[PDB]
Amino acid sequence: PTHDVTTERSQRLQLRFVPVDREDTQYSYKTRFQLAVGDNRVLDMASTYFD
Amino acid sequence: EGRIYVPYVTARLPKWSGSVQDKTGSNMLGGVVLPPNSQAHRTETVGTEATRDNLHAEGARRPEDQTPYMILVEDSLGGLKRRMDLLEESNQQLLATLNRLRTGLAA
Repeated sequence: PTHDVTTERSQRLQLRFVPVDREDTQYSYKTRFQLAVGDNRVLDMASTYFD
Repeated sequence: EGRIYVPYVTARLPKWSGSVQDKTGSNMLGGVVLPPNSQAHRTETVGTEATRDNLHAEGARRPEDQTPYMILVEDSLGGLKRRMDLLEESNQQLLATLNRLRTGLAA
């Protein structure tokens, strides 16, 4: 197909998010991210992981 | 004895843990956090979350497991062992004595 499949405008394939808050406990580590899904986009969790 | 363990309907478990006793168990780095129960556990305490060594009556992280504490069947088991040891000691003494006597006589 040559239309209605891929976008022509610039757009990353895979984004990278940094912890907006992280707490290093004596026996646990917690971090919160602000996973933002830009408009006209669709994210499939399966493609996400913690580096 | 014909005693069928175990009749009592079972618990279903504690979940939140620390159920077992004198497991002893160890911390982090730590090591030696005392078997659930015992005085050390009752007292709210500070300084044990992130540091090794013993800050309790029992310690060093060298010796464990499942400390034989207070009195159970084990105390009887420990007590029984102690009694046996005492008996053995008594037996040794006797033997020695006998030997000595014999020697003397011969001379």
